[PDB]
Amino acid sequence: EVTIKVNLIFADGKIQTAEFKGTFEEATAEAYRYAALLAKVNGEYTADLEDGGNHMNIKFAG
Amino acid sequence: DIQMTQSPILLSASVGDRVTITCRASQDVNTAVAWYQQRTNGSPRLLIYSASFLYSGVPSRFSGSRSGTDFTLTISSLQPEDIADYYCQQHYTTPPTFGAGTKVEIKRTVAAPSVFIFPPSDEQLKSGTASVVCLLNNFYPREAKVQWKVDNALQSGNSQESVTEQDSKDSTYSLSSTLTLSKADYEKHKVYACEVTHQGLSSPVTKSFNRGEC
Amino acid sequence: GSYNKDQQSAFYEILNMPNLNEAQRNGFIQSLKDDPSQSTNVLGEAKKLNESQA
Amino acid sequence: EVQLVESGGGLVQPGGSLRLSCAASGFNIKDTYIHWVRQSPGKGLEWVARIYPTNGYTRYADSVKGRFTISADTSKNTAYLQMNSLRAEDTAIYYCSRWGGDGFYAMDYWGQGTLVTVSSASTKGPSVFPLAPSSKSTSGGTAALGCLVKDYFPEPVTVSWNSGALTSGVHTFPAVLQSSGLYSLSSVVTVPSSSLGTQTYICNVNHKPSNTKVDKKVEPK
Repeated sequence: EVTIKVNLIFADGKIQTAEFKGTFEEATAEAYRYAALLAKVNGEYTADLEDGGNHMNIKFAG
Repeated sequence: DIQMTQSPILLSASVGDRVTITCRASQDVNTAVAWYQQRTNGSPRLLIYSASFLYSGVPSRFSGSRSGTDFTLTISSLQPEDIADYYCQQHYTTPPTFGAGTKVEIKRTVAAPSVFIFPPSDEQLKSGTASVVCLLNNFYPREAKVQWKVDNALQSGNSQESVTEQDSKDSTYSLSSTLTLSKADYEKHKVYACEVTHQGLSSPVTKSFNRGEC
Repeated sequence: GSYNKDQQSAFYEILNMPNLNEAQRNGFIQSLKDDPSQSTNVLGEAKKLNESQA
Repeated sequence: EVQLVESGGGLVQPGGSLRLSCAASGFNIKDTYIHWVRQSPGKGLEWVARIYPTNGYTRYADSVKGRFTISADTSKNTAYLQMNSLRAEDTAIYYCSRWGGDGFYAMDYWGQGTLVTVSSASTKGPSVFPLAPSSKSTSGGTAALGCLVKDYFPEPVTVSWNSGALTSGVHTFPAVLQSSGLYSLSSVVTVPSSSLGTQTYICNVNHKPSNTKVDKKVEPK
């Protein structure tokens, strides 16, 4: 079980953090799913991976 | 059976932020989903029922929605008292099942801890064990490194930490580290020191006493 | 209250189990009274516990 | 006012039996479903069983079927959970809740919960020691003091200060399991330095499982 740590960076500069747990592939999939969902309200997202995919910076366009 | 997959596991945001927690049913559950809040050492509290309906007395900053098998709980203006675990539950089929929970925590400004140390009591020393307590009070963020030294010797394996849940008003943490020795070992040494490293401190802080000093 | 001959049989089996202590024996009997629909399941668990304490 | 109160939790050996009660008031359980839901320490909620007292219909989680039975006495407005063949994994806070009350299709009321501990270890009351305030527990004109509640089993213990009159500035730490298998915790409180020696500070410790009730006065050395 790994923990993918995510920074959620919103258009107005507000920052939230989240953690997703599971197998690497499950946690990845959950992170991308959560991003897509938030993007509906917060604008198109872009996800930059760091640490071999174990950390993500997800920015929303607004 | 139907399973409810909750994401993320942990979400942290500032006071006033809008936060979104999700729950996914493994198959159609219509709108038969409720959301509960559980604060530390408390019973679950119903927030939302039938996907989108606000329970009486629950603040309007809580709302729920549904799209197919995807369910969302939104808190529109996060308050420090909102720190809790949040659980979804489906009642569409028996067994009714719960999501595994999402923990919500507050982000706030950095605060260095107040660091205090307590020698073993004379009463405890009457029997055969000595507990030395190091206290870190009202700090943020939670991360902190506490090391014990006895006559300048770094200790390992003989201390335990306990940390409070985030405070519902000021969003800080407190932490205790307890060093346990036998009375014989405690009486064999002189200087007991607790060293604390934390983001809010410009360099590590050592709090110390000599056994026998009043 | 009263019982049918099936319920009576279930009581009899648990009453006679030689490896249960009295707390367990009475606990299972109480379960039989509590929920007649669970008679078969309750008896099964009592048997398993009885066997494990042989 | 709707209320449910669970009781009957306690320490039991593996293989043992226990009976929980759920006393309802402010509504009639004849009009709702009653559920039992449990939570292992530090973990999530797990549904255990349900009854509709009006017709006696029951359902159970697969993991307790045959071992636990749910029932209700409408004349006492009370529901029960008989728990036999208990196992370590059954250790949990057990809550009862209602469902369908007032037409609400969710668990709108829950009890405070009752703790069930399944273990071969024996009951043991805590020793309570002062954490005296001193020159090493003071800064900025305020001072920390407390009580160390050490070597007890099972959970839980409660700590109050000055009989509940003192609540501001109190931190009662979550219990920690020591290597001995016994629990320990501290409760601390921060107070004005100027109050030390004029204001009395007493921690009230209660460990119901061992019938231990201690009121310890905490003073500068």
